[PDB]
Amino acid sequence: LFPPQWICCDIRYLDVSILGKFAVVMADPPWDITLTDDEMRRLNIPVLQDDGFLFLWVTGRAMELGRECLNLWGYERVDEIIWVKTNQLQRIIGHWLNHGKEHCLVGVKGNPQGFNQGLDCDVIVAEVRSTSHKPDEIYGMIERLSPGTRKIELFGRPHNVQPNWITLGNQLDGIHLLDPDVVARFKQRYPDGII
Amino acid sequence: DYCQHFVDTGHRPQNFIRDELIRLKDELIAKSNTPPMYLQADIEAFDIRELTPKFDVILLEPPLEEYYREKCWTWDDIMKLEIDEIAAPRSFIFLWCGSGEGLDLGRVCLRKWGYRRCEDICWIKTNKNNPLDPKAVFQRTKEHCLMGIKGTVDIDLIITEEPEIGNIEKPVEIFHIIEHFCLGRRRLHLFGRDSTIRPGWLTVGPTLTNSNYNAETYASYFSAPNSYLTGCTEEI
Ligand SMILES: CNc1cc(N2CCC[C@@](O)(CNC(=O)c3ccc(CN4CCCCC4)cc3)C2)ncn1
Repeated sequence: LFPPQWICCDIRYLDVSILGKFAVVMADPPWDITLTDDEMRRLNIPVLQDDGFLFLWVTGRAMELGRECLNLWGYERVDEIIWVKTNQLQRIIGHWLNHGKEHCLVGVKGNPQGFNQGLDCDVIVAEVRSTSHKPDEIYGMIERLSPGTRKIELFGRPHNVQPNWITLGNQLDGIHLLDPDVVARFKQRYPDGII
Repeated sequence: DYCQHFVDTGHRPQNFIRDELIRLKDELIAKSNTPPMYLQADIEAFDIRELTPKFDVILLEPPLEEYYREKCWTWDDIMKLEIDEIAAPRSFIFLWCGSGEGLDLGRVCLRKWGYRRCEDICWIKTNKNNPLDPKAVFQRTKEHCLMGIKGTVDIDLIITEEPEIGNIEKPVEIFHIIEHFCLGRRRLHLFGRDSTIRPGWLTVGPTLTNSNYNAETYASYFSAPNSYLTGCTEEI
């Protein structure tokens, strides 16, 4: 369980029912600003969690569409994190204003208990690594908020693999799984290994 | 890792952010600016239609109960303002939403009044000089001012030190941002204060102590040949 796990797949077609329940979901979707808005809406996000948190990266019109999916999926937006983008000197690196930041909506669902609310603050200041990479500070914040719990990232890239996380994304290296219960249902649901 | 540091030391990550000519634009704005006008008015009991002409810009800063942590307006109250009744067919809005449910309900308002959101401007509050809502997962250190367009330079970040308790004032930088957009000269500030009155703006609010607004006098500043000035050019 604890070490990094991942699955090369198309999140549209994966039966995510086989993965079980998670304390935290994160998603960095390819908004059409690609999955059409209907595909985004019909993602089977609701089966992934019963109680816990969703982190959902938004930009442009996805700031409104993502709120829609968030409520659609059964969540209540309770926070919004912004990542202020800097360089190595900590200086700051949408046809109206230049864009200094990325937004990530925080959704709650059910009534999660035993989480460390208030440990971090809703602003991240961190250097832009490769383009489209997200700052690793978000994993630190997520861990302090729900230590040692199951987590899943949707539309993650190979560098996103992290202990306690299963990472789903189409540019990953195959299927790498270790939690026995997941291993089971995957062989049951996918006995021949295609999807 | 500035998030680990804040956990360790109480210094919010923003504390460690560092930091042509223009300037001509600022004097073009300042020369174009109409005299300041201001009107005390209880906006709840006020037919907003008495404010003519239609405005090129509206800056809306209702007093949310969240601003008093240590009369407040609910988003129930705000949503029922007939802002579309005083907005020019092509016009902009800048709505201060705070950091709670206003980020959602403020977007409802914009849509209800006919705008679409084109920018999300964040006021990031440093606490260099002094290192929670029940629903809050995180410590809240910023405020959002949403920009809306209806009809057909600068960053989206305001960084200042957090103001002392009970000080509800928003950074004066929002005005520079707005005025550098050069959206016209009919500028309305709802829930403004004596402290916010500004050349080039009409300020309406319940706590104003004085008023000088006259509809015909106000309308006189935009009669021909001045009807379509961006506010960023020479006197016609
Ligand atoms: C077709 N159906 C799929 C698709 C799919 N992907 C599509 C190809 C790319 C992918 O491989 C990895 N995602 C990204 O590279 C990606 C990175 C960053 C952003 C924006 N971002 C900037 C960083 C901070 C937040 C905002 C958006 C996307 C996932 N995966 C599974 N099924």
